[PDB]
Amino acid sequence: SPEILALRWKDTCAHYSPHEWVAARNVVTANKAALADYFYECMLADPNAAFFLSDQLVKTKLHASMQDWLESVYAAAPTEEYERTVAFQRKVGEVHARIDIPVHLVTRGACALIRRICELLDRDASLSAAQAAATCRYVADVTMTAVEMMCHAYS
Amino acid sequence: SPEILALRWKDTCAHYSPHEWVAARNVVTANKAALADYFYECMLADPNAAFFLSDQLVKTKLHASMQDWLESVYAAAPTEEYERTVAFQRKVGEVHARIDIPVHLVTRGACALIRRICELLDRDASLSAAQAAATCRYVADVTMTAVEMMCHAYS
Ligand code: HEM
Ligand code: HEM
Ligand SMILES: [C-]#N
Ligand SMILES: [C-]#N
Repeated sequence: SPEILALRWKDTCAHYSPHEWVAARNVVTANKAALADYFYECMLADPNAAFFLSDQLVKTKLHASMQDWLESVYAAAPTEEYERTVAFQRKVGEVHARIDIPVHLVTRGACALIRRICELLDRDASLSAAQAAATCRYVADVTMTAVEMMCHAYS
Repeated sequence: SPEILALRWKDTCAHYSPHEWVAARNVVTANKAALADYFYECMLADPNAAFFLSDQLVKTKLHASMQDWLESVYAAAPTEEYERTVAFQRKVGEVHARIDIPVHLVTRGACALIRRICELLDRDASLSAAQAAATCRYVADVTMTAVEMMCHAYS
């Protein structure tokens, strides 16, 4: 049930302060196109992943949907839209399961996004050392939570 | 093939310097029992996960195997034992797939370990701010890589 899954999201985010939620959301919104670019560079360059993707599908649909996915993940806690976000993650998971996207590639995708966001946070001059470190831990937690809910469809 | 998967591990780690490999491996070896404790606290407390675990199995087998798993992951790059590590990850994945461990719980497990290791690195006074930040990015990369190879069994 989405109401149950919303608690898991809420609890995970409640480990951090709104300052981490905002620092993460700002770096993601300012770089969402560049994050989509990096995601599809990594996937299209591997033939095992490129097997499931066309250049047309990524150009006209997925590049934009990835940006929307990122905005949704980092908006959930600040806008208190937990139930709606987990419901969306659930449906995204159902799409991947239906067409047999290997789960190991989804985890690699999450890994690539966590890496690039945390690299961008390290460069963010507006944040202190402790602020950035807290934000990077939150990025890993919230991205992994999103991907966990995407992976419910595989069981 | 493990030789192919070893390249993926090598490439992922080659993004960082030996200083990140060593800082990560030291915090993990010094806290491996405490990391196992946190892992099994999180799993045994959730009834959906506790469904697949007995207190006896964790006490007498898995608590020790989790410590061994952690040591293996953070030894691979420093000891250049890439092929052996990926081969071990592959077999660990086969165990979980055989007994239908939900993949979403494995990702949650990886998330819990990444969080606690990065929290311990933040507290490590022997590291500078940039050193810790680089090490935390490596922890997320290498843990996620290990879990990716565990998840090959699910496809
Ligand atoms: C964490 C990683 C991923 C995220 C966040 C993600 C995100 C999404 C989203 C939001 C959609 C919905 C698009 C639409 O149907 O409206 C989607 C669909 C899709 N994804 Fe992913 N995805 C991920 C991993 C992957 C991987 C690894 C592959 C393949 C190698 C893949 C291939 C696809 C395909 C083929 C569709 C269906 C597009 C269409 O036919 O509608 N995705 N993904
Ligand atoms: C990233 C997460 C995980 C890691 C690193 C991990 C590690 C391992 C390792 C190294 C083994 C081999 C033990 C042995 O057979 O020699 C194992 C087996 C096993 N794991 Fe996990 N595991 C993870 C996730 C999970 C989850 C989420 C569950 C269940 C909720 C689970 C339940 C089991 C069970 C039941 C066995 C078989 C024990 C026995 O019958 O031999 N594991 N795991
Ligand atoms: C999904 N790209
Ligand atoms: C596997 N505990």
